[PDB]
Amino acid sequence: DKNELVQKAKLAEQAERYDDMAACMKSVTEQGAELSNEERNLLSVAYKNVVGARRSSWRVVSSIEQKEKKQQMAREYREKIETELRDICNDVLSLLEKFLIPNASQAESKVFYLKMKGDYYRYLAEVAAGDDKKGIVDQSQQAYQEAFEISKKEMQPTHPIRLGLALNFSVFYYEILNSPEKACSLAKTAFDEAIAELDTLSEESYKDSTLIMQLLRDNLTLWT
Amino acid sequence: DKNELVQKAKLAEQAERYDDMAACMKSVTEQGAELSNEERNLLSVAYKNVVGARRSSWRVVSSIEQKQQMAREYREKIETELRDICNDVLSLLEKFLIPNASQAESKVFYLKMKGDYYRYLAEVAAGDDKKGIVDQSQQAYQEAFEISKKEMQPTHPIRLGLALNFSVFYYEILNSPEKACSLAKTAFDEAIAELDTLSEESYKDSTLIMQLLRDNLTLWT
Amino acid sequence: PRISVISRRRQSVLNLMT
Ligand SMILES: C=CC(C)(C)OC[C@H]1O[C@H](O[C@@H]2C3=C([C@H](C)COC(C)=O)C[C@H](O)[C@]3(C)/C=C3/[C@@H](COC)CC[C@H]3[C@@H](C)[C@H]2O)[C@H](O)[C@@H](OC(C)=O)[C@@H]1O
Repeated sequence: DKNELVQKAKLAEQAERYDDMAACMKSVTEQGAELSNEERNLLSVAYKNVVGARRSSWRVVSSIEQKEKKQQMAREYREKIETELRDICNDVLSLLEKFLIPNASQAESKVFYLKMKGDYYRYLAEVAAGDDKKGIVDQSQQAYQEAFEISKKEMQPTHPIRLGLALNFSVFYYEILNSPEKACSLAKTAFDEAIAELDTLSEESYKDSTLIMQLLRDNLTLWT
Repeated sequence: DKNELVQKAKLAEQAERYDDMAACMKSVTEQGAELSNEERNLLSVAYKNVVGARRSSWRVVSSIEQKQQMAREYREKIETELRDICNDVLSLLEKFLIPNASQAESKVFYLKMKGDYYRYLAEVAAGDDKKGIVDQSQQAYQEAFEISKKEMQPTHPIRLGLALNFSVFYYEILNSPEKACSLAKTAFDEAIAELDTLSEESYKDSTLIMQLLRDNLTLWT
Repeated sequence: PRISVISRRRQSVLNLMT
C-alpha cells in the first residue's frame, strides 16, 4: 500500500519524473503515519526538484524580461510560472503544518521538517511582491530560527541536517534579508564547529556532511 | 493572433517548459496554414522534447523491469503518455502539415516525422498492435526516401537526415543490421564524393550529419 | 569565483532548416 508508493517513488526518481515522485510521497505523508529517514529524503528530493524546475525557468524569464511589448509578454509567462510555483510551495507547506511537523518525534525529524518550512517560505519570498513579501520572509526566518535552536541543542555540529540548515538559513540571511555579515557569521560558526568535530571522525562515513561543509566554505570565500 | 504564439513558444523553449511550447506550436499549426521554416523547427523541437522525455523515462524503467509488477505498471503509465504524444503529432501531420506541404523538402520532412513518430510507437508497441504500427512507419519513411532520391543531392542535410533515421529503424525496430548498414553507407559514400561542390557552410551542415552516419556504423561494426 | 570547466548509444537526427 504505502510501500508500493515508496517503490513507485524511487521509480519516478530514476525516470526523472519528479512530479510523479512528489505525488507518490505526498500520498505516503497523507497516510498520516510519521515518515522514516528514507521516506523524508525522497519527499524532500521530490519536491526540491519539482519546485526547482520552475525556479530555474523563472530565473530565465526574468533574465530576458529585461526589455517594449516583448517585455509585456515575458511578464505574463513569469506570472504563469509563479502561480505554478506558489501552488507547489503551498502544497508542501500544508503537508508540513498538517502532517509532518505535528507527528514529528525525533528532534532530528522536526529539525528536518522545520528546515523544509523555512525553505519553501524562502521560495515564496523569491517571487513575492511587496505587500506580502515582508510577512512571507518572516514565516521562513521564524521556521529556520526555531529549527536552528533545536538543532544546536540536540544535534552534533557535523550532523548533515544541522549543517544543511545552517547553510540554508545562512543563504536566507544573505539573500532574502540582505544581511551579509550575519550570513557569514552563522555560516562561519557552523563550519568551524563542523571542522573541529570532523577531524575527530573517520570522515569517509560522512560524505554527505563533508559535502555541505564544502558548500558552507564556498560561500564564506565568496562573501569575504 | 499567430505571431504572438511563436514568440510565446520561444519563451517556453528558453524556459525549458516543453509542454507549453508544444501547446503553442500546436495552435500555430491548427490554423491550417503551411508552416514557416522557423515555425516548423519550433514544432519539431517542442515535440521532440515532450516525447523524448518519456522515451528516456521508459528506457530507464524498462531496463529496471528486466532486473516486479510495480515496475511494469509504471512502464505502462509511461507508455500511455507516449502514445498520446505520438498520436497527437500524427494527427497534426495528417490533418495539417502533410496536406499543406508543397515543396519536396517540406513533404519529405513531414513524412520523415511521420516515420519517426511511428518509430517511437514501435519502441513501445507490444503484442498484436506492433505489426500494424511498424508498417505505417516504414511506409512513411519509404515514401519520403523515394521523393528524396528524386529531388535531392546526396549531401542534402534532410536526405542525409532521413537516411540516418531510417537506417536506425532497420537496425533497431526491424532488427536488420544488414539493411541498416547498407543504407547508411549508401547515403554516406555518395556524400563524400559529391563533396566537391559544397560551400563551406553547406559543408558544415552536411559533414555534421555524415558524422552521425559514421558514428552508428562505427558503433554497428 | 569558478565558473569554469570540470567534472555509448546510437544517433538520430531532427533536421532544422534555414
Ligand atoms: C541517494 C538519494 C536519496 C536516496 C534520495 O538520498 C539522498 C541522500 O540522503 C541523505 O543525505 C541527505 C540529503 C542530501 C546530501 C547532501 C547528499 O549528500 C551526498 C553524498 O551527495 C541532499 C538531499 O537533498 C538530502 C536527502 C537532503 C538534505 C536537507 C533536507 O532538508 C529537508 C538537509 C541536508 C540534507 C540531509 C537530509 C542529508 O542527510 C544521505 O545521507 C545521502 O547518503 C550519502 C551517500 O551521503 C543520500 O545521498
